[PDB]
Amino acid sequence: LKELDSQLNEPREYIQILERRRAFSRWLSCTATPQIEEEVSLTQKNSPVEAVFSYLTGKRISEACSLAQQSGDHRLALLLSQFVGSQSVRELLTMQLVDWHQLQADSFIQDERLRIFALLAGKPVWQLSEKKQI
Amino acid sequence: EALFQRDSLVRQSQLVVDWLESIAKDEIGEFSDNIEFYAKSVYWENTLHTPLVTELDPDAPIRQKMPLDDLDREDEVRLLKYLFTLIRAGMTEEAQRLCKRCGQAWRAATLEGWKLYHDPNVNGGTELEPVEGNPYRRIWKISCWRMAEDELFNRYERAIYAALSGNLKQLLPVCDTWEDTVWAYFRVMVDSLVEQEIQTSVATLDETEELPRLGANWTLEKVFEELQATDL
Repeated sequence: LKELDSQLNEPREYIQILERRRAFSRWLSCTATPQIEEEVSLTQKNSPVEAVFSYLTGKRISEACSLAQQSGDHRLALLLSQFVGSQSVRELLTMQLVDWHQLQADSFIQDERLRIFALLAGKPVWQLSEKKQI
Repeated sequence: EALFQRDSLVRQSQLVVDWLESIAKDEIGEFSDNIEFYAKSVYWENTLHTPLVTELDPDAPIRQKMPLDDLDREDEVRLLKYLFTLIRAGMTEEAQRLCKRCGQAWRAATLEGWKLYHDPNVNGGTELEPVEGNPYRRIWKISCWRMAEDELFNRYERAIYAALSGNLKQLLPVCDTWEDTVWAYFRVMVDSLVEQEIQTSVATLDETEELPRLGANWTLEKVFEELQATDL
């Protein structure tokens, strides 16, 4: 990948590495949409909490936030908006999962919300022994 | 911290709260240690003595119907009244210590979530040791308001939750004094002003407001008229 306007630091490569990742994500979303368009119709007649989890896999943040806000929930829409991949919330999600796994009995939450809460910790099938995405 | 430096109304209103909390503290005196409870060892000791509670959490009483004992209900009411008195006097640390010693972990966690999130690496002004507070202040306030509005709970606990969220009460307001009512009104006005400032500064999220809150804040003349109608 080649950039148009040059920057000050030319020793590294931060804009090209981001552009390549964005292009790869856009290609993966376009390739997975043909198999995600059919799964969203069958999930709408069963549980409404799985729609946000199904739409978040196609690189749709605003589309998932609007669906979470227009369905009775309010905390899920505010939690899914911070999916940038930084820290802070990465440890907070793990702390919340560890608190919900014990303390107040077992805390039987929903299956769709657990995946969305564990995906914001930077590891959905690695640093999550309880809510593993395997 | 920047609001309290810049805004004389918020700062002077807090000095009136601290003053009214000091009066209530002077009235409590040294008597905090002489509270005889019927339970000596465990939460709801008499209800436990009489197995019928499938869950040890506090949400079981709101989910199911009647499943607690009279002694357990009396102990819970006394604990809620003590927590409300401590919050009115201005001893949050003492109330948290008492809750932790009694065994009210959920109550302690709900009371410790009153402070907002303050990171020492991001905020260079008030750089401390570790990051404390919760980033979902609006969500916590909405949850506290919902818990205070919901029934099947203690009258003192609901009033304390409403006062912590930024609203009024009705069961504990019959025996409240003029100074206590003025302090509650000042606290509600300060909470409304803080919420308005956070909404105008684009600090909270657009979906963090689960329930509708009272955006209108009272002024000095409104507080004076309220105090008059309360205790002419």
